[PDB]
Amino acid sequence: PDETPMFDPSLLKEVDWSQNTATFSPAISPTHPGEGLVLRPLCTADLNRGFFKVLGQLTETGVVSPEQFMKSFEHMKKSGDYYVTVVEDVTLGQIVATATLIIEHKFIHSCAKRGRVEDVVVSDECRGKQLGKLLLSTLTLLSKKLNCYKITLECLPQNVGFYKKFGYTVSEENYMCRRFLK
Amino acid sequence: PDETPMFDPSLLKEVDWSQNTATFSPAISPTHPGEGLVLRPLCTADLNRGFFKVLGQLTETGVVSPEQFMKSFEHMKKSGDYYVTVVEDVTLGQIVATATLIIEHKFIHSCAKRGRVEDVVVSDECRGKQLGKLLLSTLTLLSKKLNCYKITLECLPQNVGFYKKFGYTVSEENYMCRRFLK
Repeated sequence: PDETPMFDPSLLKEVDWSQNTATFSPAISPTHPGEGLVLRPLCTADLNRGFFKVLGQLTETGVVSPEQFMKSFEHMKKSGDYYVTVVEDVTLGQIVATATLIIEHKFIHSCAKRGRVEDVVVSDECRGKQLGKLLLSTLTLLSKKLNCYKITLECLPQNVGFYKKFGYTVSEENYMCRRFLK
Repeated sequence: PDETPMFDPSLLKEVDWSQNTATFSPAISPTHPGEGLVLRPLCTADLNRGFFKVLGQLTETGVVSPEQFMKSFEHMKKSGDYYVTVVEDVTLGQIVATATLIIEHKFIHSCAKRGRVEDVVVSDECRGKQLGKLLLSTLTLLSKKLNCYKITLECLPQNVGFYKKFGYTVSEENYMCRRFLK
């Protein structure tokens, strides 16, 4: 378990924030998430930084073993297709938000990449920090930078408005789903 | 460009075909797709068995390079996460249908895998040969055996009756989208 990021952190700091289409108030950015905050890729030491306690808020996982974490991490890391991003409160040394960008590869559209935004969560006692908006914008604009032809996500109809702020529109296509688990 | 399949063909035959819920008249299978038809992993040779001709029936496939193709294929094969499956018409040597199962890795649900179905297309002269149904049942069931806790896809509302066949249900969730290319 080390500090080695999943992707090159230059990728985040080189994102053109002028291209952000959402209302920030106060105006924050990836470079300046807020007092005592760092927006960065996930690394292996984040295991001990309450990363699962932030994910698990969204949905109760089972005890993921350290070994299991590093395998998942490494496969994701050297795929080049996962951009698991985290906000750290440095003053407490804990993770306080996370969101994932997945690059999918296709053959259609000149062998193009499309993005998927997955697993956007912000810690319960850490609302009003705009880290949801912040991660969404960052991750959205990160996919453009990675030259995705498009980027998609699922949301509840109630938050359908929250996402229009990032350039997203409601597709006429339905999301369809089959559970094997439960 | 050679016959090297993207994943193990074994994976296809080991799909528990007794678990298919969809109707087939006549009863066709991963082993018996029809007279003169084989169901297999994509391989690089497929380039000139008109793979891109079929995909062209799904969506614009700009000037695609044999090399840009070969590279993309390799990355998908190297990940172990891409299951681009095709039907060759072994007699006429052409691909006549494709669909892809992408395996997606999580940290949630005890570092679970979920699957997506993408890029389902049947050549415009393979109607009545039941290939849509077959591909969609095969990968849905392949995802089960690969241990996906769920599998999902996106379709027009009018295509809904079709995917229910394999026990997909419409989600309560909006599918939202940003296009970068136009």
